[PDB]
Amino acid sequence: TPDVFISYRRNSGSQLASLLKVHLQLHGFSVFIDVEKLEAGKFEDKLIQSVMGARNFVLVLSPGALDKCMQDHDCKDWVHKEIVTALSCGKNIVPIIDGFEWPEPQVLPEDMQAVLTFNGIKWSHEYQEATIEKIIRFLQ
Ligand SMILES: O=P(O)(O)OP(=O)(O)OC[C@H]1OC[C@@H](F)[C@@H]1O
Repeated sequence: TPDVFISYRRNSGSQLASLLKVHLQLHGFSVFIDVEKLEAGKFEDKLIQSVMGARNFVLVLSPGALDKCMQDHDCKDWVHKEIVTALSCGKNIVPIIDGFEWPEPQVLPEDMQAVLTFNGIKWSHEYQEATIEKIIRFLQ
């Protein structure tokens, strides 16, 4: 199954998520993005399975991308769910920062606050090849 799971906010990070997918595939990685690889069945089970199956968890932090995670203590938000799974499973989490403002940890549910402790990569529109090279160095 895929080596890289891409988690993104549909309403703001869809273009960067798709750009990451193309580049990572060109460099030889098997990539999961929902619009390509989520197929038939109950998507709750399929999505959690796909996170568990991938060593690497690439989190697209577009502007406001964790907003809907805030006060989502019932864990109904799908980026929240994906992040908790990646954290629980001890995945290699690689945040990609694209205009994202770092929130204070206490605005996030406790089960995902650890996501802010991972070294992130700043997406550079002027130096995209270099950004991709760094992402590939971070992947396992
Ligand atoms: O399901 P929604 O609300 O349409 O989608 P979101 O933009 O809120 O989050 C989608 C992310 O969750 C799982 C992962 F595949 C996808 O990148």
